[PDB]
Amino acid sequence: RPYTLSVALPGSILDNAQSPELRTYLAGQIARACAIFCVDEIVVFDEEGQACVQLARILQYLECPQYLRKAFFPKHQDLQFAGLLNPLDSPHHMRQDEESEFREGIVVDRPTRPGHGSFVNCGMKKEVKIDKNLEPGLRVTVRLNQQQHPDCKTYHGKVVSSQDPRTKAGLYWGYTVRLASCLSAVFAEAPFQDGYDLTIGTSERGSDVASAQLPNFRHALVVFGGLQGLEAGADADPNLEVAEPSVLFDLYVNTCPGQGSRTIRTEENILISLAALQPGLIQAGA
Amino acid sequence: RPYTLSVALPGSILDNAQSPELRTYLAGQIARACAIFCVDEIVVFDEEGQACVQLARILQYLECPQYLRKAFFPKHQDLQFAGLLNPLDSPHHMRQDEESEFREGIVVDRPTRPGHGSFVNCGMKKEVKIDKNLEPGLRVTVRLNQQQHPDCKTYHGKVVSSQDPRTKAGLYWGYTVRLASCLSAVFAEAPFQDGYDLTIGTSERGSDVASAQLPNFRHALVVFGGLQGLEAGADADPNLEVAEPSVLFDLYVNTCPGQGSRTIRTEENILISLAALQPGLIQAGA
Repeated sequence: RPYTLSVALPGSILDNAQSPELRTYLAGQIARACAIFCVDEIVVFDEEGQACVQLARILQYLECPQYLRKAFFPKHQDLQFAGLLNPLDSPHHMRQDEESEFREGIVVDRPTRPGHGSFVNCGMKKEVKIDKNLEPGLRVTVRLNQQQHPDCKTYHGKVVSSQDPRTKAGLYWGYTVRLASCLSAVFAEAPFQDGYDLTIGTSERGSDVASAQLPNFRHALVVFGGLQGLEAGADADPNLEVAEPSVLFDLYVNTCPGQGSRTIRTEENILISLAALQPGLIQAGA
Repeated sequence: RPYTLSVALPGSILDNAQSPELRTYLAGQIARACAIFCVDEIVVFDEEGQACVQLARILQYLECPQYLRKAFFPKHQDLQFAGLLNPLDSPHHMRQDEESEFREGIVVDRPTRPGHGSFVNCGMKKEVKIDKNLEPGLRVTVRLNQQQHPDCKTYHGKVVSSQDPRTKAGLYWGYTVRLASCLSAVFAEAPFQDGYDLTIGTSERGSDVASAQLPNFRHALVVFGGLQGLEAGADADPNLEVAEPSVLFDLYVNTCPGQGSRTIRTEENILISLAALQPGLIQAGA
């Protein structure tokens, strides 16, 4: 299985926006930054919190394919500016008329005939029929059979792991989103039994990324502070009694030497930092 | 003299914004990207055009220190959303109460006494008096004398090259902005007699930036295409009869291998590309 990369950042960044419209745009900028770099997981953490819930909600809306949005998100006041947004244009976001090996779907909520598998809509012209009888409203990944009876009232396909499009066909297939009550929860509530075997924090107080060597790894995590830096969710977390955030991570880096602004915003810092790291990440995640 | 770096991009990117507010924010994102990376020059070029004039205007507003904005920009409808913007927080943007070796100023438009030098305001509590009698309304760079008669009705300082804060004290001191009628004007209308001795264009069609070696250089230029790529201002320019933009530049790079979005927006692409290049630029510009 290929390496994973997870990004963590505070919900509080949305409090800095200057209008609701831009509050939405900024959440959009995060999603795009993470998608461009093929991030597997985004962790929004409370820097000790509706900022966190809103940010996560937006992130999930944008990851979810369009044909599934009506079904998966009731109208909210967090998605009222959904429109003013940039698409991720990720490999799993396709038109109805686009031929593809795999497609996300939702299982229709119907009885079905006794032996028979579920009905799933993958935004194709016809529902897709499958192998198994699964609990409805649930989101799945379907691999469409290559032979498609030209007359059939449905298409046919098989449900598969959601890792398969990455691992089997090299395709980025979106991120997941995880809420964490604090900075220590970002590490502790990690989705891999494993642990995150490589953690990297960013700071203008850190060491030149040029002079950093990454250890071999399976699950990388990169953590961004707010406007107030990683110090704020570190002081404020009671499980962390430290005089500086350096020690929390395997590496602590400044990813933009000799910046010409006093401050880098975190939607800025995600692009710069992931760029500066991408080679590094690529050669160590072997 | 240290190396220079110039960024070029099309005005037409503003046509893609979805609201005037965001049209302004996006121009803001450009300025910030260029400031973070200490860019010396931004060239906005017409991809054969009010988009270009608006973008340039915004860029110049944001570079100009705040105490000089009233003086240098009449109220326009291009700066009506000036407010909804992010400051560059660049080394030449200081409070009135911030002690600094150098400060930008404007020469007051007054006669003065026959021998005597000009009056300049550098947003200090008192006007600054200088060495020379200069033509008024003109923008200058002032180095304040170290000894400051504590009673004097004015401070005293000397006008200096605007390169001095970079070259002498390592300080980023802003960019200039240049309009170009077409893609060939970006190269031809260059501000260095010299030429730009290193040109780099960006494309997902280009070669991995990992595998690129930069030649020694003095004046680098990096060029971004629109939504439609560099092809559009290349076909449309009549001085350029080529089947592909590769050949226009010394290097043609893809700066984000295996992206998980079909498209990178150019305010995105500036951050990623300059990051991916920064080391490279640093070691060749010796």
